Amino acid sequence: QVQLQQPGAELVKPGASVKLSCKASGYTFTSDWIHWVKQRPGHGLEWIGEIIPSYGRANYNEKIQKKATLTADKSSSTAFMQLSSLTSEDSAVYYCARERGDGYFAVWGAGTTVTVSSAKTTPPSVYPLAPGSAAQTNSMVTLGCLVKGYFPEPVTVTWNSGSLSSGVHTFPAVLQSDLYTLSSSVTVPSSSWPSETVTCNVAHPASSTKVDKKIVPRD
Amino acid sequence: QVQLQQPGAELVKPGASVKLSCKASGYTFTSDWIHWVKQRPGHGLEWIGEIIPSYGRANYNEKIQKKATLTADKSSSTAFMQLSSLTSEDSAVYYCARERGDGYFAVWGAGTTVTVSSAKTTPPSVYPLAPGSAAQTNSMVTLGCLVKGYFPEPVTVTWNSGSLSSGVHTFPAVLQSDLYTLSSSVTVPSSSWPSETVTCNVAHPASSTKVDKKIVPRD
Amino acid sequence: DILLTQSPAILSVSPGERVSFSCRASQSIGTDIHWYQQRTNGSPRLLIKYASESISGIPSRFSGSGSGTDFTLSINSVESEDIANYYCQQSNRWPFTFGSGTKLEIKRADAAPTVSIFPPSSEQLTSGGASVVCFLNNFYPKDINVKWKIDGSERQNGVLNSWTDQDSKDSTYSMSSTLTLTKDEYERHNSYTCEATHKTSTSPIVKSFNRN
Amino acid sequence: SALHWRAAGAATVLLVIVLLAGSYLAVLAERGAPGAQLITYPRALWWSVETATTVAYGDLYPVTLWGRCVAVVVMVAGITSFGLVTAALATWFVGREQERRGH
Ligand SMILES: CCCCCCCCCO
Ligand code: NA
Repeated sequence: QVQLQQPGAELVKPGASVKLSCKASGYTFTSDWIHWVKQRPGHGLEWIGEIIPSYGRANYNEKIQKKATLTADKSSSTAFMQLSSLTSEDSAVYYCARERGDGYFAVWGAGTTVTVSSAKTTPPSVYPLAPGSAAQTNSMVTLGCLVKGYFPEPVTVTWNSGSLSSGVHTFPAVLQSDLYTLSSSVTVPSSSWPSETVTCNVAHPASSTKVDKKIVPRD
Repeated sequence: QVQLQQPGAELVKPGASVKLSCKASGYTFTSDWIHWVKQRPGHGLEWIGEIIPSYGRANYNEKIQKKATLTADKSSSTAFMQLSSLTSEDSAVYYCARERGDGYFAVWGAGTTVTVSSAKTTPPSVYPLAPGSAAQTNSMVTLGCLVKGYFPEPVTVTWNSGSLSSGVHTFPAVLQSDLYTLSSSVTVPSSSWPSETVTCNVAHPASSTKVDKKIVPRD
Repeated sequence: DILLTQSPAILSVSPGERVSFSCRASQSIGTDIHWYQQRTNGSPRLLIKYASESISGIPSRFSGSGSGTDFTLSINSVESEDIANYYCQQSNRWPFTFGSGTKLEIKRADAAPTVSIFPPSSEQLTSGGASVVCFLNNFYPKDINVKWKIDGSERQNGVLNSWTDQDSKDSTYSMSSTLTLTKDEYERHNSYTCEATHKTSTSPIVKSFNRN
Repeated sequence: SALHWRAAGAATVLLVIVLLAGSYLAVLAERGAPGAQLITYPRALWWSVETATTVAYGDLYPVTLWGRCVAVVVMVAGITSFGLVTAALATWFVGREQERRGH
């Protein structure tokens, strides 16, 4: 089972604060330490701090401006990081990781994308991308879905609820007018579509939405 | 007596494996370690690993791809190195060496030339090299033998079963059409030949052959 | 605080070759170095602990060596799934620190792009907008150019492009080009064309569709 | 089950407990002090054994106040436990020699 569970995203207004959570499963030991790591887009891993939940003591990276405060609830095996009075310099993916007191991060959470902005949360519109009637095909056909006008990052795009993974690219989002847009592409044997169905699943965690779109031919 | 005995050569097809041996004599101690060292033609000495025969534990160079497995038979004082799934990058002389647990390699074996190739083992043809009838001589005469068309390396060339060592050069082999060729040259006082006999001895270990050729004048 | 220098920051290798990432510590730290792999949009994954110790579930192509200040992560026979950023991390002194990471790149055979053009959706048109989408998929090298034409004349406004990182499944790259217009502007034209110029061919690869 | 052997057994048990708690608490005291090395539990346990036996190789040691206080508890626990074992041996030898002299 997934050992460390974090929310996908948090939108924070400049100056406001947010409490990130990390719920742990699996083996739990009194020697366990929970660490937090910051990763700015296109940058490296930056250690933020650690907490020993069985004792509640926390230590922090001294080299950076202290924006975090670490706590833990032993009754729900959940560690929290309060990030306080954020600027855009605080927009990043924040990972939690578990260390068994022997120095290495055996397991990591999936990370919470924190966006610091005054703009408004917007769920995506999801449109199909099927070939026009004059396109010719070979052994394969390429289909897609267009995920347009959402904020903030991220979206997770899967194909056929995750069962279709070979032949998938999802392009980085582009940002315009405080809205993101991307597309995802999937390639299947041309003989198999539309006889075997093909659906894209678009999860937007900041809006808590998950929408499906079947790709049907223009017929 | 020779303290560490290794076969002269081993031919291995690409992908196959080979077990090298190192039979030890002389003083034997429970603190003895047997080491293996790889030397590619024209390159330095590379430590492969070690084994303590009295306990059977082996340690390996962590920096290189692990291709060796070390064992030892205490009943026959012999250490073995299994080299597995070889490429041409594994062609080299492999030495064994004995260390008395005090850090230095007091004695080394003669080394096994391992050649990784699909070509066929071929024993050499050995031809005499005596001067033509119009060559003039001074205080010395130069004779030779031509060792042609063998595979793989090495050959060992001696003169008069090793008794003739002053005045000998053996040239590096040249490789053409999957066959090696070299010559060996010997110089003796001109007054002494042919009255005192001169014979070259050519050992090819990969073929387990050893042939003699007397150098007689063209008379 | 211990500085971990990872250099070079990018390593390019051909498929099936052995590759070695370097990690150098500003002071001697025994074997207290651990190595992690992070693929695009993924979480870091522990690969090697205490400089050389295997992790269960990690392919045996991964190994580590070194001690003191100099450490090496090695992959025997790189394949496409190894495309990722690689980080070292020390646990010898407080606080734990990370190196700045090395990206692995694979030099594969050249591949022409597979081009697909997509008209706007009925659903998008009912909303007053129209995006025409062009995929240039699974090409190599990464350098490529896209050119839009509407009714045979070049178009530059309203085009947004996006490139993927190198693909962890076949070492290729891919790119999307999206031309967005009002449905008004979209319906006042007929022929839409996406054209891809890539090193694999002197002639562009062209894909068009007519709104008719 | 004489007193000195019982106290030796108790001392051994308590010393093991002190080594375990000292390890855990040294890591807790030392993390957060830049440059500290006594910060993972396996080597902290090795350090606690070093400290209790006084065989202090110098590969590990606390740099903080509370880590050093922990160290002092480990030192005193080890030194007194080993002294108590010596005292128990002395008592056993003394009793056996009194019997041997027929006193
Ligand atoms: C004598 C035992 C003291 C326990 C040390 C706890 C660490 C407190 C760190 O502020
Ligand atoms: Na002492």
